[PDB]
Amino acid sequence: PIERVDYICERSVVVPVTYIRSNGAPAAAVLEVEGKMVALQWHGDLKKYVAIDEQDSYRWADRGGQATLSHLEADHTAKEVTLLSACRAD
Amino acid sequence: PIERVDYICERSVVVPVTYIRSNGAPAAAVLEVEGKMVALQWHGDLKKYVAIDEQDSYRWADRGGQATLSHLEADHTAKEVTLLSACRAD
Amino acid sequence: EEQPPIERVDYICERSVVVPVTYIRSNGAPAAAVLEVEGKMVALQWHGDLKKYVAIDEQDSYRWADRGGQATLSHLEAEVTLLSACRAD
Amino acid sequence: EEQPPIERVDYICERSVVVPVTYIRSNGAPAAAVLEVEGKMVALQWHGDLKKYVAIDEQDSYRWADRGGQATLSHLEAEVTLLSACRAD
Repeated sequence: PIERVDYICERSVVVPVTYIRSNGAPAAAVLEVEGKMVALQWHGDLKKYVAIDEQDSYRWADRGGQATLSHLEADHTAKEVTLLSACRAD
Repeated sequence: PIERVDYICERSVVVPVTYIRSNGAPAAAVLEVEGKMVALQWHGDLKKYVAIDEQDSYRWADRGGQATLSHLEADHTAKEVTLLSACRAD
Repeated sequence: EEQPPIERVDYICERSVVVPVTYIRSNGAPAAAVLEVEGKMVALQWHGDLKKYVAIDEQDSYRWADRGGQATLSHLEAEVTLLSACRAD
Repeated sequence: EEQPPIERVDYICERSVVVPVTYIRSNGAPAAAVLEVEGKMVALQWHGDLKKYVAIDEQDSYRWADRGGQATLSHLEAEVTLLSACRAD
């Protein structure tokens, strides 16, 4: 139910991740990115994790061994920005 | 079920924590300490969290608003060392 | 004994990213900067002709420029702007 | 233009704690060190009489000494050893 995975991304950036699963499904992920501890909740309909802090809305997708960090700024006019697109589990 | 709490400890050390609960009980905690991401599992009998990595066995107790970071070295002769004893939720 | 001026500055950037910086000056001129960015300690040397700091490691070539309190973090594999709205706190 | 030598050294300590260090030297002598410890960027000035580095912030007074490849991180509120088994990797 708790798993530590390190990802190596573009520019050799290392993203440490903790995954928390519950009863056969993803539940939460905790990341350390951009100097922050980022807690995210699994959204099954979106097939990705979304930050619990709506004012600092990182998203994390780990799919088929490739993971992506993105972020949506708080203002409703903002568009989602991809921050790391070449992360792979070490 | 997912909560971010920052602790301020001795020497003004800041320990970021994510708590993960499941069905009314503690389940996991993720800490950033000593430059590491540390994932810990709740042990109800011990009333504390214990690192999932037996080779780097941090322990975390958050009790009555006071939290304590300790660590047990891998060798069986080691004794538990208290690393931070004056942590309080910010 | 020599005491090059050492200054800590924290920058707050877009997404409220905090970039801690130590500046080390020597005899009235910039000399070095140390940043914590993307989970890394990055040491940089001042390049006066370029008017910016360049990572000492050519294999991980961050650049850092501060002009009028606004700073930019960029990176060159072999230049991409990583943070463009850093402001001295 | 002046180029004080800049060196990155990583120390591996007890509990496998990694302390990243940047050393900045000036004209053949130690001058400054920048550490990342306990989640902080800590800038320190060399004190030749004490043969160690002392934090520039007196309110958070870390000290760092490296002698023969073995280093100690300590701290003085107003001295506690925090890491005593650091070794240059």
